[PDB]
Amino acid sequence: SAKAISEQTGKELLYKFICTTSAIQNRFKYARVTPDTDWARLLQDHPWLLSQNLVVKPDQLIKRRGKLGLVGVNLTLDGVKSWLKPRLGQEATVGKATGFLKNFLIEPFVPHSQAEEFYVCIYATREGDYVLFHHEGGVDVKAQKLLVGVDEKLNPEDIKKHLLVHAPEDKKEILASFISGLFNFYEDLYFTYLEINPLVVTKDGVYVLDLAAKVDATADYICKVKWGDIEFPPPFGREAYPEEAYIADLDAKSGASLKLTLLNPKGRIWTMVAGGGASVVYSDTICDLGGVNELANYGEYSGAPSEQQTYDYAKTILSLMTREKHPDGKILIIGGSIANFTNVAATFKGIVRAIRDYQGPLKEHEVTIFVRRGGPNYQEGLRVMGEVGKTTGIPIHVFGTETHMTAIVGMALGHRPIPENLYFQ
Amino acid sequence: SKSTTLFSRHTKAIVWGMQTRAVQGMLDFDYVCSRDEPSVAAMVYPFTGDHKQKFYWGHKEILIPVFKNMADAMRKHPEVDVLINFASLRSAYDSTMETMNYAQIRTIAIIAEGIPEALTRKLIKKADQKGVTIIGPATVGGIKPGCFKIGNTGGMLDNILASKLYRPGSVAYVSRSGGMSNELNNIISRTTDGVYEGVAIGGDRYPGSTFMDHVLRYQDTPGVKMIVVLGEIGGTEEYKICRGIKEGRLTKPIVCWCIGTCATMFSSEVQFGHAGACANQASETAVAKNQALKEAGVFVPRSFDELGEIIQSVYEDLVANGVI
Ligand SMILES: Nc1ncnc2c1ncn2[C@@H]1O[C@H](COP(=O)(O)OP(=O)(O)O)[C@@H](O)[C@H]1O
Ligand SMILES: [Mg+2]
Ligand SMILES: [Mg+2]
Repeated sequence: SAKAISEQTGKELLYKFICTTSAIQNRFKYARVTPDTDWARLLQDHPWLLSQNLVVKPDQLIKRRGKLGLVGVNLTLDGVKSWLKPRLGQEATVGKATGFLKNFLIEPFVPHSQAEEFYVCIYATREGDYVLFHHEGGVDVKAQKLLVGVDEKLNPEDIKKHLLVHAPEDKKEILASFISGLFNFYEDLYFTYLEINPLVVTKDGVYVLDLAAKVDATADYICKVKWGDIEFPPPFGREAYPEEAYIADLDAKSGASLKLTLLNPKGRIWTMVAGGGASVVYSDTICDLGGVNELANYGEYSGAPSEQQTYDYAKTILSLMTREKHPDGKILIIGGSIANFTNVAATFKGIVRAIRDYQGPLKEHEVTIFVRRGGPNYQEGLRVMGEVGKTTGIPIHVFGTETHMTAIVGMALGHRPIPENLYFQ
Repeated sequence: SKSTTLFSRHTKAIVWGMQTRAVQGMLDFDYVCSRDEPSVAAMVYPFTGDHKQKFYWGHKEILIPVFKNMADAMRKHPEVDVLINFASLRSAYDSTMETMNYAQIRTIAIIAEGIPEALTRKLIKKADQKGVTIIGPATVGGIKPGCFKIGNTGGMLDNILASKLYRPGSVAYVSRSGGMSNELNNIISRTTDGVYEGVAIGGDRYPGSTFMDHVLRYQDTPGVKMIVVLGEIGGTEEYKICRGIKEGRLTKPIVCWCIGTCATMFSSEVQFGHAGACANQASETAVAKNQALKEAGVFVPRSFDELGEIIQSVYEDLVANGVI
């Protein structure tokens, strides 16, 4: 999937790899700041913070930071600190996402006019990559646009003829060259989205004031030399968890598919559904029945994982749901479609091995387990589920192909009863 | 877009990869479908030299040739027009591009997940100009009861029996999800005369063949009387169906549910398993697309919970008017 990178990561890559006639200014001249920042050590590493006035803003995939008052412009370092005082480390709601402001960029303030703010964007579609330009850049961006075919090359005369019609005449050759260099960098590093708003051009050259971008994470094996230890931050409103990093690390180790994202670690509704699509349907179903505020995770395991792989996946989910008792207990949905080739016996054996090692906690947190699954050897898989639910005391209800895929969700939420006439069927 | 009929009970295919289990599952399907011959003419595996593999046609042991060079397989088996590619993601682009040098191949199935989108865009462009139908990437494939199933699709014999996948009904479907395609096999078989053809287009941002590509084939297939679509959040593909109906191109009944309605209730973005599951504009949400489909005349249920219920309703109204 295409994943967003921070403004800093994108700027670091651009500064390092873009090839352009244009001298790009203030390269690598940024300072990253967190609530833990040692401000004396920061000034040791970045003495330029005292040489001119600065701009400070959060780099956390928050859009229109200006409209939100989250860009302090033309500030001394002391002004940056005072400006950061009511913002750094504070909780903040943007739109409907709530999170902590904790990662800011400090860059030199670049004086320039409004006429010197430009808009550039490149994004991918099925038929190719669209290149956009607008001479009226800035926070208040009708834009010129042209498709670059899949194997087509961006010829600089189309940049000059079409995209820059409304660009000032003097700045046309430097803009043409930068956009041409930007596109090649976009391709080489497998970007799927890249926006620079505003791109600034003064008499001293080109400035990359802002940058938003997505890259094709699947292309790591192609690009890892240049990407380096590249990071994909979570959207503003979410934390990154080590369990997520653990599962993502397993998914990287085999053709099997092991995804996991934590939504509400205190939610009493956990899922361990097989399949990329089925896991979505169960999520749709749970939310359709009013459970959106207790769903703890989204995740799926598929592609015929081994028994050990499935135990490692399952033991992660079980730990996460045994970290604080819930008044009304908790619920675990082990569901999925009728699988095509995944060995339901081998995978459920691995899950059952996890429910054994975690049986104590699962009873403390009053977890009830619901099971619906079909596929290769599903009957043997259903048996060990019902059998571990008895050799532990944990209440498990096991269903098969003779049950609608999402029916166990309604059972788990009390919208429909539990039919004991369908067990193991 | 391209061809209408991809597979028949005489389709012969080449398998790129050492996937013995999937080939045997195909053969078991061919047998209870009463096919005259196996659907897998030969396998390709560049690691080992030319050899032959033990497989079971019913209870009788048979052999299928395994070639190191794709040039030798295509030459010795000119009856083949389908290739099922099990290559790893690192080599799937090359092997697929090599396949499309043999004009005998009209349909390619790309199993691998994780192919960079820029590469799959290049595969699409070559197939587009050569009229090849790509099913994938990141798919289990699809199944045409009575005729042909791609690799692991449909599972083992016991599932092929339970869902009556050894003979066609009148219901064609297309889904993004491979696992849910076998659930559609189960649901459709329990509520209609069964599946006529099913295709899983894969979960990637740019699938080799789109929803409408196969919906169109279904409009042109007489044995198909109704169509089911398990759409998904992300992209604007399903809007082609609204258009198709509006223009008089789509006349047969169409049932559609798009999964991913929960994402409208999340406070921030959540990427789902399918690489293409991301909604980049408001129109790409599952809720927005379901609503647009219902207003275009598509039979849309309230939820997946009730998908089988609406499929049965459309089927019986079709039986009433003697269409089935
Ligand atoms: N380093 C800088 N020097 C001068 N002005 C800047 C600088 N960074 C940002 N600005 C101004 O502040 C505006 C908002 O900053 P920007 O980085 O684009 O964030 P956002 O688009 O989220 O509001 C810019 O459009 C520009 O006018
Ligand atoms: Mg901006
Ligand atoms: Mg998948």
